[PDB]
Amino acid sequence: PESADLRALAKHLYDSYIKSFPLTKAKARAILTGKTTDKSPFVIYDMNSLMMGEDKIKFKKEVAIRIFQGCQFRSVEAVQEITEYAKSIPGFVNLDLNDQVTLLKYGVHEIIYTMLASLMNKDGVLISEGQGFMTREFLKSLRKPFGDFMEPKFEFAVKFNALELDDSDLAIFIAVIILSGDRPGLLNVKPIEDIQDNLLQALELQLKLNHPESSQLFAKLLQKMTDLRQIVTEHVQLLQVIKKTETDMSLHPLLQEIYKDLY
Amino acid sequence: HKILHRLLQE
Ligand SMILES: *c1ccc([N+](=O)[O-])cc1C(=O)Nc1ccccc1OCc1ccccc1
Repeated sequence: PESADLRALAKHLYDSYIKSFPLTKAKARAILTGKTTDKSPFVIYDMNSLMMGEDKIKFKKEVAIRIFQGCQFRSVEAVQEITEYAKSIPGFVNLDLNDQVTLLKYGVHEIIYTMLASLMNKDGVLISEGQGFMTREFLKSLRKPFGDFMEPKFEFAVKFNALELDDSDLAIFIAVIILSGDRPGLLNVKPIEDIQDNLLQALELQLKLNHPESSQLFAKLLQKMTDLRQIVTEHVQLLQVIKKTETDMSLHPLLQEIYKDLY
Repeated sequence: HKILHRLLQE
């Protein structure tokens, strides 16, 4: 039936996700549980470890400032990656380019949180494409306002990872977030919602098939989607604060584009 | 929104 078309949309989206995003949830878990004949990552738990492990850090000033800069570098690349994936969602590019922009602008932080969760466990986060592991206790222990920047993302991820979604689920879930017809300032809501409807059905079918064990994973996952909005509001604000209070720190242009007229 | 515009046009 239509199931066939929905299945095919899921597989298109999975493949596009695989191309768009460098580190899959699958690999990240493998790393995180040592289930790989590949040396574990360089654990960064204090200032010493960070010094010893700054050679390993991906980045191309005090510690807290430097960590946030490294965290900011990777954020920009995530937006480049989410943007590429968005382009591949059937009929996203056919939308009005002003809406394409609106969707992404509100979408990315919700998806960044989603992505981070793939890279997190209760105690820390994978960094530098799984080559480093920065601890939660360490990030928490940073001076304010920086110490409380990642902790909300950790808090969401322990809850979100309980759902044990895989990459194939995540691909569709991400698409659903991007194509939200209820974003402030959309010019033409109707074709957005038409795609989202296809996507949501694709998602429901994926979740039923991939997890017959778990019923109302779909309902549970939709409830997370609504939390994540208000969780992203806190993050937006804390950044606007950090922009003003920390004069030494330059914030990346692309990032700034996304904080303009956000809440 | 130039960067975003540009990322979208590539
Ligand atoms: C970190 C700092 C600032 C911002 N920001 O200004 O929006 C974002 C991030 C961030 O979201 N980082 C991030 C997002 C998605 C995937 C990976 C990410 O980096 C995690 C990280 C890297 C290096 C040090 C600490 C955390």
